[PDB]
Amino acid sequence: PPLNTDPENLQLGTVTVLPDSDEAVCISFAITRLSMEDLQKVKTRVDN
Amino acid sequence: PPLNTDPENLQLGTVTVLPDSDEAVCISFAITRLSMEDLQKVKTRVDN
Amino acid sequence: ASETLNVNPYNIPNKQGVLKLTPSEDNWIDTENLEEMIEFIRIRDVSFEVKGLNPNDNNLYLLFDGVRCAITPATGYRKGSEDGTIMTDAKGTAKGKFTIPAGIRCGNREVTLKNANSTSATTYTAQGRKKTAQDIIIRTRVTVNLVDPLAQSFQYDENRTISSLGLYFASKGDKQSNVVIQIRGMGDQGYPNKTIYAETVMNADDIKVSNNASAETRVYFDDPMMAEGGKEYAIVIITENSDYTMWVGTRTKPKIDKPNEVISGNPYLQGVLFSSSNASTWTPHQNSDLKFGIYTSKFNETATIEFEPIKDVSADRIVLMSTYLTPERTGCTWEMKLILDDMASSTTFDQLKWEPIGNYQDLDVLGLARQVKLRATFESNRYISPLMSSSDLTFTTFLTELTGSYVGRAID
Amino acid sequence: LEEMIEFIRIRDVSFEVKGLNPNDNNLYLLFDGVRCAITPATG
Amino acid sequence: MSLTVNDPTSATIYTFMDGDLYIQSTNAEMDKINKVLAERTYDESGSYKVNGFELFSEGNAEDDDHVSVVVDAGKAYVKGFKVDKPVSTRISVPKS
Amino acid sequence: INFKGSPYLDRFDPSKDRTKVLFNPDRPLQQAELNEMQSIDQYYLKNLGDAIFKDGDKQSGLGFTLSEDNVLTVNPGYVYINGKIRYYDNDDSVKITGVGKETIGIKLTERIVTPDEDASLLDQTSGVPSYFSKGADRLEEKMSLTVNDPTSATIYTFMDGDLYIQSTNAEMDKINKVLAERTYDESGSYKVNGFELFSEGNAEDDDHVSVVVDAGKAYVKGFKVDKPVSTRISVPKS
Amino acid sequence: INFKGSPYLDRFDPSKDRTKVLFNPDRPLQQAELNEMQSIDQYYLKNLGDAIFKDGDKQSGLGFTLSEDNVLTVNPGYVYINGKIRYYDNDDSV
Amino acid sequence: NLGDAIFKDGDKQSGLGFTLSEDNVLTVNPGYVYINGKIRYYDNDDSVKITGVGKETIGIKLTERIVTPDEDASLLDQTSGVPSYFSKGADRLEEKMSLTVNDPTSATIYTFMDGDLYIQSTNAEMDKINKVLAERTYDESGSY
Repeated sequence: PPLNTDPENLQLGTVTVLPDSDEAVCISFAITRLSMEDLQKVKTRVDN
Repeated sequence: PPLNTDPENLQLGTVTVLPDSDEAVCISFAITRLSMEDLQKVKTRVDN
Repeated sequence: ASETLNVNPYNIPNKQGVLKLTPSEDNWIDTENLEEMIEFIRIRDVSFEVKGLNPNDNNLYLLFDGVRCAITPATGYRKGSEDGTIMTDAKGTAKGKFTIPAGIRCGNREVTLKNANSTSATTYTAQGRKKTAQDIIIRTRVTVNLVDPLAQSFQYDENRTISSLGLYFASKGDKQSNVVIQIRGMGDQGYPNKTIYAETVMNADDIKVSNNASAETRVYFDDPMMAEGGKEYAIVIITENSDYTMWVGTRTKPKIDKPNEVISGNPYLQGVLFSSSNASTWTPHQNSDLKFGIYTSKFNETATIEFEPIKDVSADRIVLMSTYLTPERTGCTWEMKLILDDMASSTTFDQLKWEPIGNYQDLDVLGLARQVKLRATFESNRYISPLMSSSDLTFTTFLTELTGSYVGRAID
Repeated sequence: LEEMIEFIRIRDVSFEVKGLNPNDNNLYLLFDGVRCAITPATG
Repeated sequence: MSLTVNDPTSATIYTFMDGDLYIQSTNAEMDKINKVLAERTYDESGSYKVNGFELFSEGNAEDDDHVSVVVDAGKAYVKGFKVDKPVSTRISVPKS
Repeated sequence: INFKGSPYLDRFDPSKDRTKVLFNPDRPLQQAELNEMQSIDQYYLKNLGDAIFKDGDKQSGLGFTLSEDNVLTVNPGYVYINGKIRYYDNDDSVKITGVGKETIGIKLTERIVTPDEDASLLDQTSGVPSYFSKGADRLEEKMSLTVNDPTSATIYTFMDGDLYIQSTNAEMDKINKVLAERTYDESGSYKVNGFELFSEGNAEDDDHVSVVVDAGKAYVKGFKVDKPVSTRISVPKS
Repeated sequence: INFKGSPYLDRFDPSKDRTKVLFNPDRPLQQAELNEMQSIDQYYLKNLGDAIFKDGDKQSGLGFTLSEDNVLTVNPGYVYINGKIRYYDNDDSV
Repeated sequence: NLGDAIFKDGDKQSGLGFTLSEDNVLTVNPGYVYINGKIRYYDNDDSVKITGVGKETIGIKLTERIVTPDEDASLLDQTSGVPSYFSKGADRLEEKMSLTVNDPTSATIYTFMDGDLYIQSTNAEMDKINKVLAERTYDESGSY
């Protein structure tokens, strides 16, 4: 799950390659600049 | 609205100069600076 | 000028021929089944030309948004040995049409007329709004190129719409190799950037030669390029071939016409020549420039864009989603003369007025149209005008249905 | 919100100007460019 | 030493467009550094608003075929470039 | 050189800071004075130029044409050396190895020049060697090229047959390194827009995810991040 | 004017990098050498200017009055011309 | 002409990192400077003392000479034996540097306030550049 240690490459999200297959899931912890993510959590709880 | 694209002149909206008159109205599709108007998209539905 | 210049003395290629899209853009709405971007680009056919490929270059397939399409050749052209592909003429010219695939997400897309023998690419464009959602859907694309070419930094000092250059050659190659002129910006090498600002293909058919730098070889682009003021552009003078030998001027040299007489430093110190064995080994000529002139659209201060009507329009609603830039000191008024299916028989555009319409916003007919004669009026200045694509262009219309329930879903 | 004041008051404002033309004339006071009314202090 | 005009191959100290000096670029560095910074500022934040500039009105009782538009003061690096416009705004535009 | 010794008599002293020679008429000619009057100025020149540049600082002309066997041609042009600018009128082209670094750099090549070698310098105002013709000799030092001598006037280094670095005009690159890093000092590893982590099967290679991605633009390390493309990159199925 | 002509003769060569003049003792002299000595210095001097400037690079003083008939009167100052920075000698208003 | 378009008198160039003292001697450490049209290697050891109160400016002063073959056996002719006819030809200009305190004529190379070297102009470039950048980081948006 998303807490990662590369300084050169960015913690966007996950592509999460499936069993026998290819596909994405990220219902998980995460990090973002100025937390635009948190600022979106506020908008999201205003959608709630 | 004349939907001007002058690459110096930024989209504020319209001063709708009134009939037989002079003044303003702004209900529009028109979008201002980088959608930071988001702050008020949020605060409006909170205020409802 | 003080001497010729062989444009690729390395004499080394990189085989990008030059593709054109017709249409090059879309405006549309789609029952593909927020007030979103236009989801998938509707599956639509684009006609094309490509130039300066191999002589009778063969199996040239096409990839749109980098997805494999099928070409149909235009006349003058065969299929490849492969099909969904073209074989050129001897200049590496090919022309035809192909279909924009399904699953092509809204936005700009890279169209890729190629085989291994030559590449070519250029961008299609597609952006605006639907009034009802489903899915947002975008994938985008990107465009650049390289050679062993000549290049020349040159500025413009005020904003002017370049219509063409003018240049002079000492000698030229064959009819099927070419110079391509690109125009580009500048990088922090001090050399050109890699960006395609403008492009044009120029074989020995296209090039004029003189012993005294006077054969006025005119570099016309397909649309113009706007050379802003206060800025160095560069010409990139793409070729595989040395035998395109232009006429440069250089620091304190005998001038070719009248060699008793000798040059400045750079002939045009508001510019810099370059030559490169990879489009990066660039010779910094703080000594030299092309002999050249440059020309712009000396626009008149307004225009009429008198459209042929849309007819049996039969739509109670309307949209403008045309597209253009109006620069500063320009304007793009948009109008119709609406004959209606609501209207009587003698009603004619002559009786109608230039009724204006707003872009990127809905509008009503309140009962059915039947002909829309249209005009956009431009307003302009001496050197610059609005620029509207004939495929950025929609005056869209709609009919509404007479019944269509909100059936809510079943409720436990 | 908690906010500054909707109006500056109609306060009386004395003034001095210097460095116009010798005995220059018709000198209108233009508060915010808007023509207001001078008390000419005679002399 | 001597002067010439309309010889561009002369040691061209200036050009005077329409008898304007065509420009006035008269520093070697601060000008060139602004041709970095305010330029990046356009690149990342073009013709945009930080604040103000909004679209109310006032009537032109001075020229009463016109509006005398009161529109707000305001700021941005507008066109990438250092904008604050503080003004007694009452601009003449036609009436409808 | 000990030009102080006759025939050349050259008495100049930079470290006295001698700055003119101050003569008398009716003269028998102790010509140290001339050798010296030239060299006087050339030291202050040297001082003033070497504040601006390193030996091998490239000015104009000076593109390159690396051959396939790896004789580096450098395209002729103006280059700085040791007080002064000199023209590399040579195309003098050197075998680089094409592996690791390659310290490309010049020697200015000393030759002393009598008119006795050079009859073009013997008195063409009368009978040619006609006696006046031994007025003076010269030094001459045309530039010549070297590689992996780092003590030569080093113009370039080539890495693995690349030119190792390509910001030719370079003073704006200090500014760039600075601004991109200011786009990092506040913060600078960010998605400005795009890039997010979707999926799509590679089916051509039906053994990978052909990861579907849109455009994005950004800064990372505060350096400009800009990949606008319709993307499908293979990583293996799980 | 060319000091390669007689009697001045100037047999200097910048393309060789002729670098220094090595004058010879108590000397009946080809004044032929002498133009060619300043010629040697003039190359390196010229190089250290012309690799760096443009002719008409202003360096001091040159603000202006346009005389309003259109006689431009630049208020004088320093300038580059080939090889060297020099005071521009005049306004020379035209 | 070319020096003055680039440099100003008293532009230091190398060395010079003070041998300042409690005695308020600054032995201005040998190094290059621009003075009177020319870059000049300063190679003296002249120790001048300051007071340690108020503004004090340290500056170099150059002084000129004519010097003659009477003073200089070096100006006595290698066409010849030294001590003879022919030999006593031309004299020489020379221009040498000296250290001075508060002299407005001197090319000022350090300035002091209450014994502080309160100045330190450590760059011509990145100094002048950040005097744009962190300052813009105050300005039309900033300062926080």
